[PDB]
Amino acid sequence: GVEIETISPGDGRTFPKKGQTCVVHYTGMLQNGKKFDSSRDRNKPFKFRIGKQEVIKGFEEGAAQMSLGQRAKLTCTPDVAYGATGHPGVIPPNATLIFDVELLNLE
Amino acid sequence: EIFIYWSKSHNFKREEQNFVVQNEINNMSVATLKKMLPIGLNMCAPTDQDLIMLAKTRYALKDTDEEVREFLQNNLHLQGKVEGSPSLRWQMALYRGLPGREEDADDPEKIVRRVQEVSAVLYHLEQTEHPY
Amino acid sequence: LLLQTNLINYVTSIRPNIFVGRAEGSTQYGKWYFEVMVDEVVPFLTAQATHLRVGWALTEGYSPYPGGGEGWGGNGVGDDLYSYGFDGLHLWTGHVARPVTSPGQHLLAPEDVVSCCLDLSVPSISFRINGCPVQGVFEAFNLDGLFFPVVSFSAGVKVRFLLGGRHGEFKFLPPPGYAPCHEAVLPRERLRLEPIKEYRREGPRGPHLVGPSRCLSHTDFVPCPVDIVLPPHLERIREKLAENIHELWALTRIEQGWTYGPVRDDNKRLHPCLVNFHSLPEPERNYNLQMSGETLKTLLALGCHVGMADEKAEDNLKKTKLPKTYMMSNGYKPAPLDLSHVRLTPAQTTLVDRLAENGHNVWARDRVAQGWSYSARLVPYRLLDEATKRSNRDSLCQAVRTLLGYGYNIEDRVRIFRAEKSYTVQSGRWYFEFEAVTTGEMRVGWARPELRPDVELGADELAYVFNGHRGQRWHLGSEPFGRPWQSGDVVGCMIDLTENTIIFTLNGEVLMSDSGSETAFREIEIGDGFLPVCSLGPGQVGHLNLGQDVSSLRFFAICGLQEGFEPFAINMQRPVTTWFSKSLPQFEPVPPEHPHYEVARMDGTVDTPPCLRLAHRTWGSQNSLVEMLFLRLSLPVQFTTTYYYSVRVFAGQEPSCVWVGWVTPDYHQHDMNFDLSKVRAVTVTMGDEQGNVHSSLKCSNCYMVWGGDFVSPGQQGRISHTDLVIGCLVDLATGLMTFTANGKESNTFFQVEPNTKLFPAVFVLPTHQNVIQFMPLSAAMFLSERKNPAPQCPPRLEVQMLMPVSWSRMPNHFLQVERLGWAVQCQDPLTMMALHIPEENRC
Repeated sequence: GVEIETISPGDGRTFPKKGQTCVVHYTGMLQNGKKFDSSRDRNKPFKFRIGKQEVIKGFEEGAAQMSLGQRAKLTCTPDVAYGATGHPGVIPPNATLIFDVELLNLE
Repeated sequence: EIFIYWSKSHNFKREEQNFVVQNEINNMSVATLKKMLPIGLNMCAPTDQDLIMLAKTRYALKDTDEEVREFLQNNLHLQGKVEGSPSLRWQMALYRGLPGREEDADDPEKIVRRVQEVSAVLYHLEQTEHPY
Repeated sequence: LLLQTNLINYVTSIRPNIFVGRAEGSTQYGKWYFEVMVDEVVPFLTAQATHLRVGWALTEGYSPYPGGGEGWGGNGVGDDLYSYGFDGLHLWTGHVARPVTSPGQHLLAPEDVVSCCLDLSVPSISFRINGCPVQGVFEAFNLDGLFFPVVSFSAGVKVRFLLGGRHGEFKFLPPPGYAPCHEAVLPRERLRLEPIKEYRREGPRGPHLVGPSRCLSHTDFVPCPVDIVLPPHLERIREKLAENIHELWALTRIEQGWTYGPVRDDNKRLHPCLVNFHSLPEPERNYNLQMSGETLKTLLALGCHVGMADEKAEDNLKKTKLPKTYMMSNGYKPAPLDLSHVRLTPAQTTLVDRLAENGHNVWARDRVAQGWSYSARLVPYRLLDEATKRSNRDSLCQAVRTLLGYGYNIEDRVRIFRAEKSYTVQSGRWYFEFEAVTTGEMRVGWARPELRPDVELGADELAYVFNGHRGQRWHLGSEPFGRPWQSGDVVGCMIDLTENTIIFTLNGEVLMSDSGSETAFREIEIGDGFLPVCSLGPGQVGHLNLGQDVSSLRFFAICGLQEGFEPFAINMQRPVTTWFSKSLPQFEPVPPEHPHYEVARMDGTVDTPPCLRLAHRTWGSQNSLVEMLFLRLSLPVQFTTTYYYSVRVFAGQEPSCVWVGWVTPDYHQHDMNFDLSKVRAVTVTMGDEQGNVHSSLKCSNCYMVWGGDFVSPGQQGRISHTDLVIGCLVDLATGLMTFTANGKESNTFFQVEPNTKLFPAVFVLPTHQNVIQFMPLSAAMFLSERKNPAPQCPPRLEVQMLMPVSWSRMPNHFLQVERLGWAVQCQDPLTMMALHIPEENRC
């Protein structure tokens, strides 16, 4: 269901592997909508790790199919993602999501 | 022209017969020239009122607004009055007069002549209220 | 429903002064090649995704109006139909960015290049990633305009184009048969960057706001000659005319040193025509005969009355003196007549200039039009070149003189500038100072705050101004006052609300009227305070200063400094916003106060739906241009849900009003011009199980059917505004992915469809969608009466008209920004914050 469309700077080899803290300076976007989040404004590029069910698994499956230094535009299916009711007050249901991502992964 | 031409206006103050004298000569040729003479003079003669543009002479001329005589004017020069507020004195008065001051008025004589011109402007405003 | 926000970087673009299009005639090969070189390190700025893309524009983009646009921000390019754009996986037009494939799908990295292969025959455009081809193109688009070199760009980027002329270091070849700037590029000018709609520039002392510029020959790029019975006396005198001009070119030959011999040769520099007009060879006799006749063929279409006038200058014919050094081996002496005295006038020398332009245009006809001389050419004779213009003029200037020696006697809008309302002034004595750079049409004064745009300055009560272009004033029309301007020309402008007076001053002296009245606008009522104002016609410049500092005032030593009149922005720490006038036609609701456009919320009865009926003062009022009327509620399709738009007059009609299958928030709308009838109406109806708009009418043709959110053309025609089509491809161009997109007015021409000649009523039936009814239109916008299948008309609905112009605000700040192909800089950042309506979809 997850489908990547990568702008490919970076090495394109070092995938973020398990037991590792991947750090993405990201920003979201909605399907024919507008923004709802950005690490860029807050100046804390989202230091989290993989396989822990912290983020939704659409973002994790995107995190698996990437590398260091690259740049992708990550579609996100609602049943994979929040969308059966959505994050209330912030996201409605059936939310098909989009994410810009730029990262280093110090493991 | 700042030092002089005001005695002409003082002669124009009294002697309404002189206002008649203007009429025969004009219709021989009424917003007469006689009252309308010093207009450029009133523009440029009171450049160096005081500190060139300061207009403490404004308050002084406010003091002279009683048809005050010459001895009264000399007494009022003996009195003295000025202000240095941070209001619109700054840009118009001080920050254009002292930059404009090629030779700034620094004497009681300058304030004396300034308030004499202020009494002259009081008589001129009396004459202008006569015209309008 | 509500007001969202975020921060956006100030979008910008640039343009070299190069203009290429299509017309029935001269085109200058219509095929040109692009090279550019980038050096940036900023794919992401501080804030957001940095922006760069490239394309073309047909002199109607005007996306520079830096602020808001239809999307979020008044963004760069490929954000309309009159301009295109591209940055790697893209087909930009109208904030529609559907992507394409190419080798190496990566975007505008530094040390990267591109070209642009412009075709116009079957008009199609592609580009080329640095060396590799793009498998996706634009094609099937309009051409009423010249197509520019454009790059839209955001902050912190440096870049350089390369030209071909002098330092175009072309890595890359042109595409097949393409032109890097040889034939005629700035043929009466030079090369320079020229960012479009640049209504301001960074000035030396104060910033030089400017007005628009005339469209530089989108059409009229082709010149034209003048397209016959010669009188017999002209046929007679033609021999004398031919002989005199032959003597004259014998002079210009031998002044170089071109004597006569019967052989043509270069080193001895002969020219074997140097004989009498009759001794010349027979084809060359016909040639000189035809020139001596065709000067008259140019002269006949002038409303003259020709004839041997006097026969008194004929015997007065005196021949000028020429010594034997000008006698030559021919024996045919050049012997021109002496015309020291023969002066016609200053006027009909312009007739000779018209003949010269016709000469250059028949040159175009011979060489370029039918010949198409594939080698080094000329250009449109209206603006081809000053030198050949004057040469071709003075060549024939002597023909009319020689005849008179023979006695043959013969004979798009204004930009407006205002401060905002917060700085409105009510009392006291105030001064500001405008400076006039040009001396064309511009007008300056004080004015009321509610200056409606779309009207000339001073045409109503809301202004009191001076027009020193002509030495006029202006108040509900022109009136005469004061001398006019020349260039430079500091004009001071003053006002005294204590006494209801107006004071213009011109370089340190009070202006006067015909009556000797001291700038008479007397007994001006106070009103709503007052506001300074300026304006500028096309090709007009002049900056000013509001007394933000007193030293910057050029004069201010005459009329106010001793006399109470005050600098306007005296006690501030910041300038005024300086609101200005628009050009784009945004929709706006119906003012109920209108003279001859009046509506009626028709309440639905049992046997009818509700409706909206227009009313017009069918009288001497203005039955003006075709006013496109729009509604309030939008309709984004899901993601489809119709799979098409389809129309029925009273039955199945020309179908396939274009399907799109995305959001595409559309609005119902329609062309309409007044027939001096009531006017066509707007109903709302379910057919039986599907919504059908029904625009009832009686009168005549008024072209209704749906139009998108991005609709903004003024007038000039109900049809022929949409042009942009998908051209996606694959590696072998096998991509069968296309669709005739950009349905700005995906609607019915309608005048050809019914009713050749009659006057019954007429209705139309578009498609809504098909849903679970087992219906209306109103249900599918308010989303609460969605299941509610009846038709309604809530008060949120209010119909619109595009005005041509409204007002808008100047930002208080602007961007910062050049050789070896005219490089360009950008280092400093800038941004703002922005609102945006979702129902309207504009920022």
